[PDB]
Amino acid sequence: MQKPVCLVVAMTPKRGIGINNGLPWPHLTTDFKHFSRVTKTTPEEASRGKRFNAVVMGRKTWESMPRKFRPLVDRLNIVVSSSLKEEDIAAEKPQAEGQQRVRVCASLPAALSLLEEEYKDSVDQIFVVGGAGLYEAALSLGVASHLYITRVAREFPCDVFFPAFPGDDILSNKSTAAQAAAPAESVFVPFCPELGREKDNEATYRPIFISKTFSDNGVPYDFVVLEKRRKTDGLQAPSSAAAIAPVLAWMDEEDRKKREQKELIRAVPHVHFRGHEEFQYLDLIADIINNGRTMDDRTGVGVISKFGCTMRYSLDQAFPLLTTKRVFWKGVLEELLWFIRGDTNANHLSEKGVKIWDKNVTREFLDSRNLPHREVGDIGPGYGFQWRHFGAAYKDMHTDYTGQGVDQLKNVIQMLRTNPTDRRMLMTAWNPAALDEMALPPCHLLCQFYVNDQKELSCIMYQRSCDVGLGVPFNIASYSLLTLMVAHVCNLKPKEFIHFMGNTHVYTNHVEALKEQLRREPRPFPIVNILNKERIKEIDDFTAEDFEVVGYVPHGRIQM
Amino acid sequence: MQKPVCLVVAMTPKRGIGINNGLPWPHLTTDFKHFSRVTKTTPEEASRGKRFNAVVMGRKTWESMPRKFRPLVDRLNIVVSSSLKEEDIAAEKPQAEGQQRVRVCASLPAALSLLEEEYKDSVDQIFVVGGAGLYEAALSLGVASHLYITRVAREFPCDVFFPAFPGDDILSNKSTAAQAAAPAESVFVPFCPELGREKDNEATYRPIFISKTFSDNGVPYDFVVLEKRRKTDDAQAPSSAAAIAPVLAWMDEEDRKKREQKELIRAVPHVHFRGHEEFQYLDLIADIINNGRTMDDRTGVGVISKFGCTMRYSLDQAFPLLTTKRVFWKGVLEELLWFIRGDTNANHLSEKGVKIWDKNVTREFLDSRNLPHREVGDIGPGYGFQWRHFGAAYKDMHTDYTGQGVDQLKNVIQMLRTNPTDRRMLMTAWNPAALDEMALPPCHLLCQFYVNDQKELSCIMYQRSCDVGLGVPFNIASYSLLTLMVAHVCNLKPKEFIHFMGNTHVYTNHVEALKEQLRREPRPFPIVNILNKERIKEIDDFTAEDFEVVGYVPHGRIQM
Ligand SMILES: NC(=O)C1=CN([C@@H]2O[C@H](COP(=O)(O)OP(=O)(O)OC[C@H]3O[C@@H](n4cnc5c(N)ncnc54)[C@H](OP(=O)(O)O)[C@@H]3O)[C@@H](O)[C@H]2O)C=CC1
Ligand SMILES: NC(=O)C1=CN([C@@H]2O[C@H](COP(=O)(O)OP(=O)(O)OC[C@H]3O[C@@H](n4cnc5c(N)ncnc54)[C@H](OP(=O)(O)O)[C@@H]3O)[C@@H](O)[C@H]2O)C=CC1
Ligand SMILES: CCCCCCc1nc(N)nc(N)c1-c1ccccc1
Ligand SMILES: CCCCCCc1nc(N)nc(N)c1-c1ccccc1
Ligand SMILES: O=c1ccn([C@H]2C[C@H](O)[C@@H](COP(=O)(O)O)O2)c(=O)[nH]1
Ligand SMILES: O=c1ccn([C@H]2C[C@H](O)[C@@H](COP(=O)(O)O)O2)c(=O)[nH]1
Repeated sequence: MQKPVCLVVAMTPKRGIGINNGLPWPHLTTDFKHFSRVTKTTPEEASRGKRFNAVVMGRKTWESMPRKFRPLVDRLNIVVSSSLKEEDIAAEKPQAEGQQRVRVCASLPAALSLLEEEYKDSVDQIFVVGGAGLYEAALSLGVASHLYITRVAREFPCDVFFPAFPGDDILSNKSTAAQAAAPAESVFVPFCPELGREKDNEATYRPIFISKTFSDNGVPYDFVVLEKRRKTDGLQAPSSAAAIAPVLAWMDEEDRKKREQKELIRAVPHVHFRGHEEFQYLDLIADIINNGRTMDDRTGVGVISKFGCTMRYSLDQAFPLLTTKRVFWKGVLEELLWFIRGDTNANHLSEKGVKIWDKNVTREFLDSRNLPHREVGDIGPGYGFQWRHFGAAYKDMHTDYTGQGVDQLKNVIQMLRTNPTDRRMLMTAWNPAALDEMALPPCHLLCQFYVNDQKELSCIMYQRSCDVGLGVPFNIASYSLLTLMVAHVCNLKPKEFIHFMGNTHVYTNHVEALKEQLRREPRPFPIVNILNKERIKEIDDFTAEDFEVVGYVPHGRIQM
Repeated sequence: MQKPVCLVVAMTPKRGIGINNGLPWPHLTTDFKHFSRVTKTTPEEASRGKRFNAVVMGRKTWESMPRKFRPLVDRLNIVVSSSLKEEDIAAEKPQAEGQQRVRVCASLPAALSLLEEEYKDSVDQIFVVGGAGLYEAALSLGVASHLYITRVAREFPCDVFFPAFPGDDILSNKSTAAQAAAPAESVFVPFCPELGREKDNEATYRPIFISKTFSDNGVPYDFVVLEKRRKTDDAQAPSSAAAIAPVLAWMDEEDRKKREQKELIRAVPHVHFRGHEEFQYLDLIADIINNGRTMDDRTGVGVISKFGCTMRYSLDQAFPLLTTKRVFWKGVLEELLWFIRGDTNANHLSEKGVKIWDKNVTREFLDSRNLPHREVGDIGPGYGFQWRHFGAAYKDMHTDYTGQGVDQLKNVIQMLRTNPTDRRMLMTAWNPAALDEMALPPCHLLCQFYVNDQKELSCIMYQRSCDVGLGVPFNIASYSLLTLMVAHVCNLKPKEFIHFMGNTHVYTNHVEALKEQLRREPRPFPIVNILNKERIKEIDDFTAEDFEVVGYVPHGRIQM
C-alpha cells in the first residue's frame, strides 16, 4: 500500500459508539465539524487534477446516515457490503456535478485494493469511518497508521462498541498487568501488516495529540490522535541563526550542564501536541522536580521548591477537575459553602465526612499554637470569617458575627452587578492583625475578578504556598467553582480561572509517587452544572444539592 | 571570499575601546568567555584534517596582549603590521606542530588573501578582533557580514575609539546632527564589497540579537549581534506532524481569521533573539494592543486591557530600570523611603521635588473621596502606614503611630534573618477596613519573599491594576530596589523580582505614543549600588544618598 489509512471515530469511555443504528449522545457540533475538516482536508492544505480523500464504511453506517448527508460530499464514498448495489445508491438521489460515484466492495482488502489500483492518481488519504465491523477489520489488518478518536466523557446506553484495542487505556482505567486476572481482551494489531499475527509483530496505539476539552449539549469531550507503534518500542535566516548560534551556545551552557546531569522527569513525553490544560499541571510537577531547590522546612520533611508560577484554566466549555488523580469534589464543595457562610467551626465539615481540617484543630495542635482557649474544631478568624467579616473582633466559632466587619464577598458581587469594569474587585483573607488567632495562616489568600466586554468573568487567585502534589488540584477546583457561582448570581458567563503561586513545592517523599502519576495521560474534563438556577438569586442561596459533576473519569489510586 | 568575516569588539556608548594600549575598564569575565567561545567556535559545534578559525589584529593589539595569550591558542593569528617580523614572533616561543605559526601581513586585503589561498582547507571563520585601524579597514572594505559587539554601559576614559558606522545608534541617543555629520564622518560600508563606493551599494548594520544584561567588577554590559543589510531596505517525525495537521487547521481557524484582519503590532521585529528582559515589557504592550479588549474606565477615556499577566526581572547582575523610556528614579527612591518610614504626608515628597502624589491629595480630590476632614497632602492609612502599622486606626498624617498595628516589614526582615525557609513572609497594603479612609486604594498591594538554598532573595509583587504605559516601569523599579534593600540588611544576595499583574492595560490615547516606543531597541540595564553598606544595619538606616545608578543610558523623549 502507498496510501495512508486512518480511522475516525467518536466513543464513550466504555467504547460505546452507537445504539439502534444511531449515535448514543445528543448532537456534538464541534465533533461534527472536526469529522468534516479531517476527512475533507487534502494533506496539502493542512500544512498551510482533482484530488480528494476516500471514506470507507460498513453497510449499516451508510444506512444510519440521513439521505441528505449521504454520500459524504467531496469525498469518495466506499461502502463495504454483500447486499447493497452500486446502481441502487446512484438511483437514491441525483449525483451533483464533480462528485464521485459511490462504490460498493465485498471486504476491506477489496476496498483498499480498488483504491490503490483504480484511484492511484486521485485519492490522497483513506478514512475508515465505521461501524464496529469495519473498525475491527481495519485494526486486525494493521493498516491504520493513526486513529482519530473523539473521547466522549459521558457514558450513554449503547449496543455497538468499538473493539478493544492495544492502547485503549487512553479511555478508562485498566487494572494493570500485575493485578489483571488474565491478559486483557484485544484485537491483535500487526505492526507490519504483511507479516500478520506473529508474536514479534505486535503493535499498539500511543497518543501523540490530546486537545483541550470541548462540550456541546451538556456532553464534555476532547480529541486525541493515536499512532501505531511497536509494543516493545524559533526560526530565522540561515545566515542569522548561524551567526547567533555560537553566542546562544555559551549562554545556554548552564541550562545544558545541569539538565542532562540527572535523567529529567517528563510527563508522557510521547504526546507531542499538549493541548489539554492539565499538561500545565503535569509540566509544573516535572519542572519542580527537575529544577527546584531542596531545603528543609518547618516540619523537617524536605521540600523541593520554585518561586512564582502560574496556570490558567478555561471555564466556558468544561470544568478543571484534574484527571490524573481523583480530586475530592465533595470536600471542595462543602468547604467552599462553609467559607461563604463565614463559618469557622470545622466540626460542621467533619460531621459531613469532610475531614480535611481536623488534624489542624485538635486540642494538641491548638495548644501548640498557644491557643488553649480554643474549642476543638475552632479555626479562629480564618478564611470565611475574613471574607464576610474582615477586621471584626473574634470571640469563638459559636458567636453571631452578623453585621460586623467588612463583607468583601457582598461588595464584590454588588460591584460586578453595577460597575463591572471596576478594577478593585478583590477579596482577601490575609489579615496580619489576626494571624496569631487562627489555627492556620491562610494559604489561598487573595482573589480578584474581572469582566471583559462580553459579560465574561475571570478570576485570579494568589496562593502563597502550594503543595502541587496534594493541595493544588483542590485549590483549582475551589476557585473555579467560586467563579461559576459568582458568575451565575451576577448574570455573567464564567470564562477563565487564573492561578498565581508563590512558594510552589513538592515534598521529597512524594517524588516517586509523582513520577508514577506523570506516566498518566489526562482524560477529558467533566462538566459542572448548577441546578435549580431559577431559585438561586444570591451567593448565600447555593446548597450542596445544587451542583452536579458530569462525565468525571479520573485515573485511579497510585501504585504506592 | 569563500570564508566569512566577522568583527568582535567591546565598546563604551561613545565607541571607546582602549586607553594606554590597554582596555578602559576592569576585567569583564563574561565578555572574556564570550570572546573565547565565539572565536574558537567550529561552525559544527555551535548549531549542533584539522580545522580552525583565524583572528586578525593590528600590531598594537598584538603588543597589548599579555605574553600568556600571545598568540591566541587554537586559532590562527594574523598580525597586520609593516614593522613586526614573522621570524621574531616565531623565535619568542617553541614552534609546535599542534599550533599555527603566527603570520604577519602588510594590509587587511593581504591578510584575507593569505587566508583564502594558503589556508583554503583549514580555516573556517575569520574574526577581526581589533584595533581601530583594522576595524576601520574591515568596515570600509565591506567584508564583515556580522558585528559581535559587547555594549559596555558605562563611559570610561578612552584614547582609542571604534569608527563611527551605520547602525551605531544601537549604542546611544543621536543628537539633532544625526544625518548631518554622518556622511562626512561615518564609514561608508559597501554592501557588495567588489562594487566599492557606488551610491547604489550602501550597507548598514542592524541588530538581530540583544542579550540580557551581565556585569563584572561593577560594569554592566550586554551582547548584540548586528547583521549587514542594504540601506535601501530602510525607508517531530513527518508522519506524526502530518496526522496532526488537519486537526490543528480547524482548531486554529477562528484565531487565523482574526490575525489576518488585524495589523499586528510588534516591537523591533528585526531583532530575532530577544534575550533582553525589557522585551517582556515591550511584548506585553504589543500583546495588550493586539489582543486586549476596549472598554471605558472610571473617567470614560478609553482603555484596552488583558487580565492576568506576569514578568520576571533578574537582580543579580544589573538592575531593571527600563531603557526605552526614562524612569523617574528620584521619585522611585524617595517614595520608597517614604513608604518604609510609615509616612502618609505627601507634602514631604512634594517638597523634595517628587510631585507624583500631588493630584490625589488636593482639597478637591479628597473632598470627592468624601474626606472633607483630611488636610491637603494626607493620603490616609495607605501604603507605608499599612506596611508598618497594619490594622491601627488612623487619625492624621501628623500622629505618632509607634507601636501601633502590625509592623509587617519588621516581621519579614526578622523571619529572613532567623528562618528564611518560612512560607509566610508577606507584606500587604490591602486593608479592606481602611480602604475608604485612603486617598487611593492601593495598587501594588501584596509582596512575598523567598530564599533558596544559596542565600539568594526573590520577591513577588501582586498589582491589581497596571497602566503599562505610565506606571509599570516605576513599579518594577520600586520593588526591585526594595529587594536590594531587604537583601542587604538580611545578609542575602538579591536574585529576582517577579511581577504578578491583575487588570493590565494601556489607555487608547497612548497607543500612538506606545507604537513609537516599540520601535526602540532596549539598552543594557544599569547597576544600582548601595553605598556606605557597613553603616547600614537595618531597613530604617537607608537614606537617599546611599544609592547610585551606574551606566543608565535610556532613550530620550517620545515625539508622539
Ligand atoms: N460514534 C461513531 O463514531 C460511529 C458510530 N456508528 C454507529 O455504529 C453502528 C453501526 O456500526 P455496525 O452496527 O457495526 O454496522 P457497520 O456499519 O459495521 O456495517 C456492518 C455491515 O457492513 C458490512 N461489513 C462490515 N464489516 C465487514 C467485513 N469485515 N467484511 C465484509 N463486510 C463487512 C456487512 O454488510 P452486509 O451484511 O451488507 O454484507 C455488515 O453487516 C450504528 O449504531 C452507527 O450509528 C457508526 C460509525 C461511527
Ligand atoms: N575593546 C576592544 O574590543 C578592543 C580594544 N583594543 C584596544 O585598542 C587599542 C589598540 O588599537 P589601535 O591603537 O587602534 O592600534 P591597532 O591594534 O589597530 O594596531 C595599529 C597598527 O596595526 C597596523 N595597522 C592597523 N590598521 C592598518 C591598516 N589599515 N593597514 C595597515 N596596517 C594597519 C599598523 O601597524 P605598523 O605601524 O606596525 O604598520 C598600525 O600602526 C589598545 O588600547 C587595545 O587595548 C584592541 C582590540 C579590541
Ligand atoms: C455523518 C457525519 C457525522 C460526523 C460526526 C459523527 C462522527 N464523529 C467522528 N469523530 N467519527 C465518526 N466516524 C463520526 C460518524 C461518521 C459517519 C456516521 C456516523 C458517525
Ligand atoms: C585576550 C583576549 C581578551 C578578550 C576580551 C576583550 C575583547 N572583547 C571583545 N568582545 N572583543 C575583543 N576583540 C576583545 C579583545 C581581543 C583581543 C585584544 C583586546 C580585546
Ligand atoms: O489550600 C491549601 C492549603 C495548604 N496547602 C499546603 C501548602 C503547604 O505545603 C502547606 C501549608 O503550610 P505553610 O505554607 O504554612 O508552611 O499546605 C495547599 O497547597 N493548599
Ligand atoms: O502604582 C501604580 C498606581 C497606579 N497605577 C495606575 C493603574 C490605573 O490605571 C490607575 C489607578 O486607577 P484604578 O485602577 O484604581 O481605577 O493608576 C499604576 O499603574 N501603578
